[PDB]
Amino acid sequence: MFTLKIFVYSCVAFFCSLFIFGFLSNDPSRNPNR
Amino acid sequence: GWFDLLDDWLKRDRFVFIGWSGILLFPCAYLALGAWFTGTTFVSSWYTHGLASSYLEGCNFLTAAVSSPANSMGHSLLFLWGPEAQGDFTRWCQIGGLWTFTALHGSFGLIGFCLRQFEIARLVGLRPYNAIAFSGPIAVFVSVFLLYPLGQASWFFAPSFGVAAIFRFLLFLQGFHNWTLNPFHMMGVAGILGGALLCAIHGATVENTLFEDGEASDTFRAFQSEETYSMVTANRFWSQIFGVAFANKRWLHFFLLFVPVTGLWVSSIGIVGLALNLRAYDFVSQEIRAAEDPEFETFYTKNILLNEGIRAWMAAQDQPHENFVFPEEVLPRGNAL
Amino acid sequence: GRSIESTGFAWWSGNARLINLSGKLLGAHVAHAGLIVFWTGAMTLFETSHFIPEKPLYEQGMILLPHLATLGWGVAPGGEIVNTYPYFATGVIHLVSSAVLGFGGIYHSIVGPDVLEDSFSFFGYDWRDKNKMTTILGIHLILLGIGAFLLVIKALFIGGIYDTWAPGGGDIRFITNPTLNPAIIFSYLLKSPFGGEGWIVGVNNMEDVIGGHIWIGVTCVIGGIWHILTRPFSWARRAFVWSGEAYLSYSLGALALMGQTAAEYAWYNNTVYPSEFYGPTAAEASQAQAFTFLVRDQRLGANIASTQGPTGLGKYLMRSPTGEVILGGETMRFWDLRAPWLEPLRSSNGLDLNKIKNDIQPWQERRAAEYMTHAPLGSLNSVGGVATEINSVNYVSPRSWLTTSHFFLGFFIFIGHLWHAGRARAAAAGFEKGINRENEPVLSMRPLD
Amino acid sequence: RYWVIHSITIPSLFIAGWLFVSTGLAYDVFGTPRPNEYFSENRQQVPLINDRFNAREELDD
Amino acid sequence: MTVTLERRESTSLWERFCSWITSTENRLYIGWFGVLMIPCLLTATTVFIIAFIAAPPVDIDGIREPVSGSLLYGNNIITGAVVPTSNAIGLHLYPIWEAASLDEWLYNGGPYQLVVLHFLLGVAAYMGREWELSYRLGMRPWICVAFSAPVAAATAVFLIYPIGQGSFSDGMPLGISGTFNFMLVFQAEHNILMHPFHMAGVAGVFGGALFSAMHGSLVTSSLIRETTENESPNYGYKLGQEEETYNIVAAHGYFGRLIFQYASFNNSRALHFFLGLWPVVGIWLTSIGISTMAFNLNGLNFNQSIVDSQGRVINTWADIINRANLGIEVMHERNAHNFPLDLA
Amino acid sequence: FRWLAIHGLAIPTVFFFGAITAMQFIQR
Amino acid sequence: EVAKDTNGGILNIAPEQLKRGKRLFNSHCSSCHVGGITKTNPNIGLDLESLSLATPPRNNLDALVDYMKNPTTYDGSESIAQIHPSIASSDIFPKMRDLSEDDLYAIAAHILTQPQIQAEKWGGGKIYY
Amino acid sequence: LLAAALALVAVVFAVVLALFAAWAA
Ligand code: CLA
Ligand code: CLA
Ligand code: CLA
Ligand code: CLA
Ligand SMILES: CCCCCCCCCCCCCCCC(=O)OC[C@H](COP(=O)(O)OC[C@@H](O)CO)OC(=O)CCCCCCCCCCCCCCC
Ligand SMILES: CC1=C(/C=C/C(C)=C/C=C/C(C)=C/C=C/C=C(C)/C=C/C=C(C)/C=C/C2=C(C)CCCC2(C)C)C(C)(C)CCC1
Ligand SMILES: CC1=C(/C=C/C(C)=C/C=C/C(C)=C/C=C/C=C(C)/C=C/C=C(C)/C=C/C2=C(C)CCCC2(C)C)C(C)(C)CCC1
Ligand SMILES: CC1=C(/C=C/C(C)=C/C=C/C(C)=C/C=C/C=C(C)/C=C/C=C(C)/C=C/C2=C(C)CCCC2(C)C)C(C)(C)CCC1
Ligand code: OEX
Ligand SMILES: [Cl-]
Ligand SMILES: [Fe+3]
Repeated sequence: MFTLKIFVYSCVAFFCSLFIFGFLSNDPSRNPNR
Repeated sequence: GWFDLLDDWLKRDRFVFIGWSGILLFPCAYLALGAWFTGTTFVSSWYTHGLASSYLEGCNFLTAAVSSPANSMGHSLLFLWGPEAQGDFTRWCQIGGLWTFTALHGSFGLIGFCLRQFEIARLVGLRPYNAIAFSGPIAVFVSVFLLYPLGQASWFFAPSFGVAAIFRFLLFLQGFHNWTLNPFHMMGVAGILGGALLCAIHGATVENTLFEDGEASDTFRAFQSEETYSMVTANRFWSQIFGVAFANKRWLHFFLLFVPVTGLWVSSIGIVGLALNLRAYDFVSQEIRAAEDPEFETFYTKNILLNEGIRAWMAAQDQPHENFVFPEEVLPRGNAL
Repeated sequence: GRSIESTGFAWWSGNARLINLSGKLLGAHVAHAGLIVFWTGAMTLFETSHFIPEKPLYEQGMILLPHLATLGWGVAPGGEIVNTYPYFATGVIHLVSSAVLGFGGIYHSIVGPDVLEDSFSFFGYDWRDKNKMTTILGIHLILLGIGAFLLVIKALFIGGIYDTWAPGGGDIRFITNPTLNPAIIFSYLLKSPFGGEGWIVGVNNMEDVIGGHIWIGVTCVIGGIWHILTRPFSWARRAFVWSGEAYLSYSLGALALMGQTAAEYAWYNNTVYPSEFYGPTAAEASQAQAFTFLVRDQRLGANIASTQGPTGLGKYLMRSPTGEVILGGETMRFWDLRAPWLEPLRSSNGLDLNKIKNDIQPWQERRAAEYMTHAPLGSLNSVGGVATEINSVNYVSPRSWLTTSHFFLGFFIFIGHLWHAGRARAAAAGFEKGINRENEPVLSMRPLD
Repeated sequence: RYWVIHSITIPSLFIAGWLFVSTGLAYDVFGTPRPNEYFSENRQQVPLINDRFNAREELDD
Repeated sequence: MTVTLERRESTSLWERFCSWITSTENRLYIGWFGVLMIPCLLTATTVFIIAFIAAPPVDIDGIREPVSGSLLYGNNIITGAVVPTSNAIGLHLYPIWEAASLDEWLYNGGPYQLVVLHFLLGVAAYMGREWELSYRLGMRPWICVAFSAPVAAATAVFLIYPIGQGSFSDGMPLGISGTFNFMLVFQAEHNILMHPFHMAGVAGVFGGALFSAMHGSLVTSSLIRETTENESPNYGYKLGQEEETYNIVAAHGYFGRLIFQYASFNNSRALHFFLGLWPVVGIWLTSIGISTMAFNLNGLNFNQSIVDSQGRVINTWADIINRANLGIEVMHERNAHNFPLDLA
Repeated sequence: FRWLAIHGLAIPTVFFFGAITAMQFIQR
Repeated sequence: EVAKDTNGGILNIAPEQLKRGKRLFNSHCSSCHVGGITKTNPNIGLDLESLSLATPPRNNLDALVDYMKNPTTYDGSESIAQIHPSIASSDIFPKMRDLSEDDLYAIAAHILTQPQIQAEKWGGGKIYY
Repeated sequence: LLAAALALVAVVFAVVLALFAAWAA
């Protein structure tokens, strides 16, 4: 049960980090008028 | 010619179009609407339901209505000159003649309006799809306000023209017919919710794929044979978002015609069914299983219990002519409550 | 410009004409603040005017007076409203100030200059000027910190605040030793919002409240100074949209979140929102019913700790999933409740059965009766009770009004956030007015399949 | 210019409705019970109509 | 130096990743919001399917009376559901790792909580994703607002109402019959039919369907003859064409003669804005209604509002609907209540 | 038909409005 | 048209008093006695039959006002002023501080006139809503 | 609860943070 918690925590932290740092990578520049 | 002159005059381009169809539509529409106002303002339902029903008595817009005739009247057309009221307008209102008045005049009114759609369509030179689409609502009115009571005991169990009254008709059909469990009604719900979905999503899509045809932020002013929005961009967007998108404007507009109209028709099938008490009330398998096995429970059985409650308690107040007497010991209920 | 031709916006979207007009915009803000303070004063005087001495606040439809009473004005031990004059004072002050802010608003809106960048340089700004914006932000942050310290000062030195957990029933108390321990405060911050946890809504003592405001005061002041004397880093400059509408959208998201949080505070918390003033919570009322009939039936000779209900669970007393002794029935869901009228009967392993058998006080029974009979349930036309109840009691708990209204507000404010954030992006990139017929992006893309 | 005849007829109709209620003529016309006419001294129950073809004689009682 | 910082970062690995994520060339767009959406919706979907088919009965009301919701336990499509978590748990977070075993988890209704949370997250992310693709394709960004209405509804019945009532056991069951149950109980305890916001919702969906059928019938009626007889008229339109496929003037004229001249729209942009606006506002209001009734600000109560001179109650339709409400109230969860007032 | 329709709707509307107001003051 | 005392005292009541009595009942009693069941104890309600079977029988105005002054158990064997709102305990029940003898008699008038006009509805419960 | 959770969370977060830091550079 603890290992499952570790797994899920790893996944959540992973995708959350990708989300946050992803949207910080100059997202307004990602448009067809650039 | 005489008829030709009549036609010429009736089909003149006025602020409000008339036509032959107008000959049928306007009187009946006027009388139905007016009867609703007249009833909801002055007429009571004390001698039919034992209920206050008008503004004069203290009802608000939500609780006021033109209630159904007394159960004893049966399926009487209840003419003002009928053998029940015998010309007496007061006794006519006390019996519930205003309900049959509103219902019949409303029906012929609907006929007249559909005929109006056909007539204007033919005069202008368009395809009569508006009228068909309107065959929808007609099916609802005919099945619910005419067929259902005609199948039942009397007009008494038809919906009363009013907000809270309609609410009563609803909870009645739930408690007595388990109307939510009926697949035809489910198709109806699919039709309506699907219709609203299509309306919203089409509106939003067109509004958000607009072409820049102006300099103002007010894109409304910037509006021809050229499309005002990008069909290709829309297609791309919904294809990458939802997996599937429209590609044919004609098919799109037909589709958002078809979904809601079909919904209405299906639910109408259902209602006819209920007119004969031919219900989708139970799942015999689960009833037998539950009868033999006191540990077996689904949301279906829970709702069956709910229906039983509804029926008892409201049965005593909703059908006063039956003289139902339920001692407080026979009323089904759970612990504490 | 005040026309469609001169601005591009219509009379509805009329307010967008003020985006680049510093003067008239400032006028709009000041006038609006004037409206806020106006309402505060007028409504406070209304509540003071309609108030009746020997009735609880929550029976009289008061939402402003409970705040002042919570702060400790005109309150006797137990939550008795004796002096209703300081309320009148605050109301009057707010009203008159509303006259001042109103005058300033009308002036800067109609009389004064449209652009504050010409005649002035300190009150003028370009939306695209990051430094100026962070400066203003810093100033207002420092102001907020000062306000937090105003609450802290009021509670530490000037009379104190109404403590419902006070040893002797609810009474005004000067917070001698506030909580400055980061472990505790920030323990609130990093805690789950779910049952039994409650995040920051689960604060149950004024020490932690006031200490928290000390921390938030220091944080706001230090942050204000930080933003006044610095410029945004590269990553923030790359990540954000720098325009008025964007800032508006940010503040909108923030205020939506805050709206939801406030609704939850009003609905679950009974420390910052004393039940003596705001009325009981749903949880508190349900527990109060269970308590009430536990007492009634125990007085009728039933051993409640052994009383088996229809289900097989305890009729009056059972266990929570983690072992604690709790009240039975549906209120098993509300076993996380903490109320000053019940905690006397609380032990290490939950409710103390011995104290339940022997030490239940009359005032506790009165509390339970009052609260279960003033549960936050009622109709839109203020008919008290469950939906099936008849017309007799004119009552809707202040908690319901506050929570529902602020959910409404927070919700629509979130909608506004989506709207303005989206339009901010589209206006920044340059296609908020439609697709360029000569530069349609899709046409320059390879088809999907 | 067209506000004269309307200033003579619209208030007239308004007052006419008012009088239609205040004089109690509405009650007599639509057979609507007055606040004191729901229950008499003889009947304490709801006066439902039971006879379809004899509703007049029944309503008279 | 203006608003957007127009700049790039030179074929870096992280930049390549950001490029692929934000690629408009993917068959299905996978933005950052999709980086949140895809895993959430996948977990939610898997657990939902598996549970709907094979999950053991769940003690929904915490009274040790498990309700069967899966197909392999005697349910069909109509009666099957994912039963809401136990009332003994309330609003407590109940992940699998907080249970002693998967069996316990299944008994207390963990699947429901998992599915609901993941679904709400993934659907919010779906909304954000709609915005995102709109931005990437140079569109106007307000489709996600339109979609914000349904998200609000889902959030209302799956999260807010459990919060106001203090238990996820009051959340709407993931199933047909369960949904009906939710509706009936809700009517009993909030009189939602007499709530003006629900009326607004009904106006939104009835009106939405009306305007859908109306717009559809009008445009279908005024289609320009581009096709042969007995052939599908849809073939008379080609994807990407610039020429309009129907006579807008003829439609506006028809509508103008149907009611009156000034009742009709001339601006198609205005018309479609209205089409988008009516149902979205309706649904917005109904969602708010569900949440605010989640804090027990119930529908209008006119029970025994009309009294006679002597002081006796004269019933109205509201009293009858109150009778039905009473039926549902007294009959629902027969073994759950020990005390006369239902406050939770 | 303009007169007939406009008055057909407006005349009873005013009549009824007066009536209902009068009802606002009817005591028990 | 109610009972003034146990000696058969009968006095008629005009609608002025019925109005004041209804208002004060709804203001001071009419939770619980929202409708004169008793939410905090449904075993002892304000229905006529229950009132008559009390000791002393609260079937009359004087007995009711006496109860509002000093309330007892259903058998009259013990005082319950520390639990039930009363003049004797208006110090802990502040809502009772603004009630005069006329007020008590008006409230009692209301309570006693209700079962004559509403019959089974008074003290009947949700059954008769 | 246990140190392992914080270890893993901070580990993944620091990894992606460094990736981003390189990108920002
Ligand atoms: C911090 C608050 C805030 C601020 C400063 C603004 C500011 C602005 N908004 Mg905005 N907005 C907000 C919150 C805010 N919004 C919220 C919460 C929503 C979601 C509902 C929106 C949704 C919104 C839209 C959809 C649009 C704007 C637009 C605009 C711009 C022009 C606004 C205008 O002329 O109003 C004009 C004001 C009116 C027409 C009055 C309408 C009143 C509403 C419909 C009724 C509200 C009911 C009310 C509570 C009480 C009922 C009345 C009853 C008592 C009789 C302006 C920059 C426009 C824009 O993008 O232009 C750039 C635009 O199209 N806003
Ligand atoms: C935070 C806001 C808030 C809250 C929680 C309350 C709460 C309360 N007020 Mg109060 N009030 C407020 C703001 C608020 N008020 C404001 C702004 C004013 C100035 C007009 C007043 C003036 C006022 C008076 C004068 C009185 C109260 C009273 C009361 C009490 C009873 C309320 C009642 O019957 O509501 C009635 C509720 C409604 C009518 C519902 C309103 C409908 C909403 C706005 C939706 C409609 C908007 C529409 C849907 C928007 C379209 C959406 C569009 C964007 C698409 C209660 C404690 C009464 C009391 O007992 O006080 C002693 C009283 O006499 N209030
Ligand atoms: C150093 C410069 C400075 C200072 C001191 C302020 C101060 C203020 N601004 Mg402001 N502003 C500035 C620069 C500054 N601004 C600039 C450069 C701009 C851009 C043009 C603006 C634009 C602006 C707008 C658009 C608005 C303000 C508002 C406000 C007021 C916030 C009231 C409130 O509720 O806060 C929170 C309040 C508290 C936490 C309570 C305590 C606050 C302190 C301790 C005292 C407050 C007393 C009173 C309100 C004014 C005295 C303040 C002064 C002695 C410092 C406050 C008086 C708002 C307002 O309503 O103005 C009246 C508003 O709408 N400002
Ligand atoms: C008044 C509010 C306010 C506002 C609007 C800003 C605005 C800003 N700050 Mg700032 N700041 C503030 C207060 C504020 N600050 C305070 C009070 C402090 C500390 C005293 C700081 C310290 C600070 C530093 C040190 C820096 C900024 C920076 C910035 C800029 C970048 C923002 C950013 O990327 O955020 C995004 C922020 C994050 C992703 C952080 C996440 C927050 C963590 C995870 C804690 C939250 C968890 C919490 C328990 C759960 C919240 C619940 C919620 C999620 C629902 C921006 C202009 C940066 C900048 O550009 O330099 C000037 C920068 O380097 N700020
Ligand atoms: C990560 C992203 C996840 C996205 C969510 C998944 C979305 C899945 C959508 C599937 C659509 C299937 C369409 C088939 C039919 C099909 O392929 O049509 C394709 C059709 C294309 O139309 P055209 O304009 O090309 O048609 C021109 C002529 O062929 C017309 O005759 O699309 C539409 O008509 C729009 C309506 C689709 C909307 C349909 C919604 C149905 C929802 C599913 C209902 C049942 C669910 C049961 C579950 C148990
Ligand atoms: C029955 C009958 C008849 C008929 C009669 C009539 C036809 C009547 C009419 C009547 C009418 C015709 C009436 C009317 C009425 C109206 C009204 C009553 C109105 C109201 C209104 C209101 C209420 C308003 C509302 C609103 C709107 C509109 C929107 C906005 C908001 C408001 C709210 C303002 C005859 C004799 C032939 C024969 C015998 C039988
Ligand atoms: C911009 C604009 C606007 C707005 C405006 C506004 C919003 C304004 C406001 C204003 C204001 C906001 C004002 C205020 C004022 C206030 C005042 C004026 C106050 C006064 C007070 C008093 C008078 C008091 C008295 C008293 C006392 C002293 C105490 C005791 C009691 C008594 C009452 C005696 C609009 C949209 C319309 C449009 C145009 C432009
Ligand atoms: C007074 C008090 C207290 C304390 C409190 C405190 C101390 C608080 C703090 C708080 C805080 C400290 C908060 C914070 C928050 C944060 C946030 C809320 C964040 C947000 C973020 C964002 C919004 C971002 C976004 C984004 C992304 C994610 C992507 C990229 C882009 C951007 C950047 C846009 C206590 C509890 C003791 C008690 C009660 C009272
Ligand atoms: O859990 Mn599902 O439903 Ca809301 O109310 Mn209380 O809890 Mn039970 O009863 Mn009725
Ligand atoms: Cl219970
Ligand atoms: Fe269209």
